[PDB]
Amino acid sequence: SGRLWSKAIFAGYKRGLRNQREHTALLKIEGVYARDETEFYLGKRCAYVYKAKNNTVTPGGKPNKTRVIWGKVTRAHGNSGMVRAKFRSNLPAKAIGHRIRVMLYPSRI
Amino acid sequence: SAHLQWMVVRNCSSFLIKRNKQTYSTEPNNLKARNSFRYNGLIHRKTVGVEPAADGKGVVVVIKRRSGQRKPATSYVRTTINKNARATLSSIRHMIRKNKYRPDLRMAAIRRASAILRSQKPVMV
Amino acid sequence: NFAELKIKRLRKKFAQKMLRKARRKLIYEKAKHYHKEYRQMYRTEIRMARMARKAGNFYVPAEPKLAFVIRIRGINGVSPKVRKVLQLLRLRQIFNGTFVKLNKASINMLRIVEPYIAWGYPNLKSVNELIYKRGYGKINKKRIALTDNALIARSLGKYGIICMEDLIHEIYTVGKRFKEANNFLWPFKLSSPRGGMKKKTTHFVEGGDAGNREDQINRLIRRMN
Amino acid sequence: AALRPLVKPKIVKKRTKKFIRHQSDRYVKIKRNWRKPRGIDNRVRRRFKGQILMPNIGYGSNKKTKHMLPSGFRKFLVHNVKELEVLLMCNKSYCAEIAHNVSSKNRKAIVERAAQLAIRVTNPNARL
Amino acid sequence: PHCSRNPVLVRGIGRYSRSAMYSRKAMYKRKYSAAVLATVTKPVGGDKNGGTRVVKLRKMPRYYPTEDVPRKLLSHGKKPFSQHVRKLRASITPGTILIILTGRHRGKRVVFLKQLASGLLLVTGPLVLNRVPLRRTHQKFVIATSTKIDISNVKIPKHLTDAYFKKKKLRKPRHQEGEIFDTEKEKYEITEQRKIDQKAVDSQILPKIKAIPQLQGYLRSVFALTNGIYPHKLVF
RNA sequence: CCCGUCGCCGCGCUCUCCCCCCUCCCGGCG
RNA sequence: AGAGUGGACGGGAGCGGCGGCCCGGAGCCCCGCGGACGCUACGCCGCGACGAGUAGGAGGGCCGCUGCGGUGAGCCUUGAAGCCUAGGGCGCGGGCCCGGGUGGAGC
Ligand SMILES: [Mg+2]
Ligand SMILES: [Mg+2]
Ligand SMILES: [Mg+2]
Ligand SMILES: [Mg+2]
Ligand SMILES: [Mg+2]
Ligand SMILES: [Mg+2]
Ligand SMILES: [Mg+2]
Ligand SMILES: [Mg+2]
Repeated sequence: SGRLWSKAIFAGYKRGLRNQREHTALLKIEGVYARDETEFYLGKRCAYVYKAKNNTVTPGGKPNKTRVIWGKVTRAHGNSGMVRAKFRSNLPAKAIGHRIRVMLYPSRI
Repeated sequence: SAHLQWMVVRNCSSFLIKRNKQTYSTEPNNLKARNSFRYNGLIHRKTVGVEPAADGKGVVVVIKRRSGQRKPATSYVRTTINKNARATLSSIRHMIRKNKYRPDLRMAAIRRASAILRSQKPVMV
Repeated sequence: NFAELKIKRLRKKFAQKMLRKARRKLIYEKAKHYHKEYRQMYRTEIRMARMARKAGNFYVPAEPKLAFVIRIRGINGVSPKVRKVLQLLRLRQIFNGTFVKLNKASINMLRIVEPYIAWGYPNLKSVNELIYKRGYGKINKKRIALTDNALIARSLGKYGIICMEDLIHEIYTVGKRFKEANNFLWPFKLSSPRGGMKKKTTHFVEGGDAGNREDQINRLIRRMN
Repeated sequence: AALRPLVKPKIVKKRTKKFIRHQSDRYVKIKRNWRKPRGIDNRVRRRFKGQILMPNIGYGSNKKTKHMLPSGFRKFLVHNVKELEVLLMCNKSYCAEIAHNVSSKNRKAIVERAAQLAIRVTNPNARL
Repeated sequence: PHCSRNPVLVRGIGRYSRSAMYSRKAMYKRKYSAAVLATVTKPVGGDKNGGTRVVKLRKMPRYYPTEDVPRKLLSHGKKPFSQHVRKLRASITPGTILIILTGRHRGKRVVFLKQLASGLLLVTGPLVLNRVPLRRTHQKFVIATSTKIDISNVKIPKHLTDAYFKKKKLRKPRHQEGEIFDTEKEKYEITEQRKIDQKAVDSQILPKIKAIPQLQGYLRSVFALTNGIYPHKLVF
């Protein structure tokens, strides 16, 4: 019943032109295209959810094929939406262009 | 002399074991079994060591006599103690502290006696 | 012996506690005096200029005796004379400011190392922020954080400088022991300028940073410490 | 169930990969273990971007956790029962490891003596 | 045992100075110049065994570990969690409607009762509306809306604490090996005191909910995001 | 002596006596 | 119990504080018998600053190879050397240790 997370897109890693830093991720959240709108999402949890072959244990449920890399939004990256986030493990490069959930967790509203 | 004999056997001794980043000693009166000036069982005027007993019950405490310092046959007096644990720790503590016989190896002898006792007591399944 | 000995050491501990209380009261009053002196100086300058305007004349204030200098260029490709002057100024790293006392000799060696430093005249707030946040002293060739008036007094008490307020007073009102106080102070290692610089390699009056910005050094110090 | 160490800090390694030798992937005659590349044009010696890294002392590990096994212990190589008796004090900080040359009956004796002496043994099942 | 006599204005700084506090405490007149057991004795139990036995308490350890750990340093902050200051966000006042975000009751709309003594919020859905009992919920994991129910003069039983809400354990009595299984106690029983507390608090909350219009349908519904609305633009 | 809640720095109360305001096992309760 | 940012006594001659019918003048620890770790001084610990590098120099190497004097009441046909290893590890590294297989006499 109902979505309860905002949809973002893994846009790429933090980088200059010829050096990329894979510990920080760049996220484009749908609907926000300025810094003073990115202010709401500034400490929210975020998740890269994906499927694989083997079964993993699910908290409060039965084992299935879904896996999650957890992270959180850390700050804004440049004048038009585009936050930068920090995950527990660095995100795989096959996730670029794909969906990342922003979870409305720890709440300040 | 203790300092001269230590400067001799400090790096060349048949009791020295240098293996991977650690150093040990195996002389028979060495609490903590380490290559140190404090815990050396041969170079001091006064030494205390503890071992398991001949039968598998009790702890033998061997202290070095004062007089016969060049006669190694009579130079050690050893006593076996086959009491319970608290009394054997209290007795060796009383021995060291009340005799004032080198009272810096007291706690090391205490740890060694408790380890020997715990190893002597029967194993549970 | 175990009663006269214990009452003797108790008396000694009491006397040391009373000496501590005396020195605390002294440094409190000294700081109050300096607050009076600073506000008196500020109102005095304003009154002088205001009196000259009322009379119809001009009041030329005293050209300042204290400057804050910051090395703002790196260490690659530096002239030997510029190198020697910068290390006589104790600017051996980039963003590496210090206090200088302004006279003809010091002004001419700043003019020598003009395109490498940004310098200006600090105000009392800038001297407060600099000594409190980034205050390190040189105590037998080591760089020690100024956390203790005992540390300051054990190095500089022979000049009457026994607290951080005494240090700030000497540096701001350049006293007779300014050389000793400024040499006690380790050169300040500032951060990068938050917000940027708009051009590093040209003079401030033509749109850059180098040279003598007069009191815009305080803006730079706020952004940089 | 097992014998715990005294303390168990989190071991932090600055690098888990090995330092392989330049062009050891390109040849069989070049072994994997490290040689420092001396050579006037050599780009890993010159430290160009994206190349093989060279070992240096800044990779050195914290001396509180140096030589520490992944379970809080430091290893000591043992050949017989007397060498186990020398490890009685360490206990919570040093574990034993029977050497590869020790035969079946003697390592049976060693594992029995270490069991009754509460010393940790890294390879307790080696001929059974 | 007097009160503080020096009201604070900013923490760490009292309002009245040192001499003013000297005068207010009146230290000009009240200056003051100057001014187990470890062992017991149990009886004899004779005869020919004479002399009462002097027996000490807390005897010496019969074992010392072969290496010990050195003690810590002193840190001066760092109070335990029971003594921490519990803070609450200003938008959550008693009667506010919150949205549970994370539990089994994800996206649900409840009302806010008292905040408990461990920082956790005590909420209830009116269980006949959205199947949410009296529960605790975290302030960081609720969203606070702007709709109110004035819950003054609602009797809260005093036996409604964190000990009342703390989970219960039964495994495992006296058994060390497990091959047989304990097929009971997985059914968490709703106790009769919990049911009657629920009945009482719902009987005194629900007529106030039926008062304002459409609120019971609003509390029956759940919260969700669709193809339009973005949470940074939503007013709650 | 079961186990250094300690130094410096900033404070609060008591070893003086009066008040007054909400309270309270309240004791009987209107 | 080691205690000294001055300690000595000892007549000398007076106080403050405890013992009154105004006269004063030692407690040598203990109901307990006890009190973590350390200091291979070639060791251990603290603080501050610093770290590019060819040719070249120097230091350390519990890096490695072969043999000799000693030492390990060392190891080994209940399996040595050597070799193989999608096994477990250590070390910045040189390298090393352990598990499994193969092998068959020394290390
Ligand atoms: Mg240049
Ligand atoms: Mg910025
Ligand atoms: Mg140029
Ligand atoms: Mg490695
Ligand atoms: Mg190769
Ligand atoms: Mg070249
Ligand atoms: Mg170098
Ligand atoms: Mg083999």
